[PDB]
Amino acid sequence: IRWETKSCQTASIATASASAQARNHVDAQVQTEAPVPVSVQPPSQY
Amino acid sequence: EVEETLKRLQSQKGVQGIIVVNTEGIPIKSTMDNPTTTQYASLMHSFILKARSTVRDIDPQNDLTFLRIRSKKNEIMVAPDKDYFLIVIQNPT
Repeated sequence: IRWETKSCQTASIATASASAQARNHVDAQVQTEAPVPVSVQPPSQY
Repeated sequence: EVEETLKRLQSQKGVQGIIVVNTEGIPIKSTMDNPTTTQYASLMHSFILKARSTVRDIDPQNDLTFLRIRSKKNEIMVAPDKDYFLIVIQNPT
């Protein structure tokens, strides 16, 4: 005959943002040098 | 001795210059102007390497014996050797 009223509640939760990324690239530039440290005719005496 | 023989060759009516290429395309003696001295020495060094390889490729038991190049302007002859070759240029006219 005794009806008791009760109130229930569950705990809340917490989320968080995040990200993923594959490997990254970057540019590059090269110029080949053309040095010619060469004389005309060295008179050798080997 | 050899200096006189080179002059002797130079005196020949055909010969227009002599270059003694020693250090892998860098000459040590020349009877020509500086631009030509280096021009011929360098270019012919590259070529003779090709010519000697060509002989080894066409037959694996032979080396170069001689090469001749002819052109409208002039003609160039080279012979191979153990250490280094020699360039002679003539006027075919």
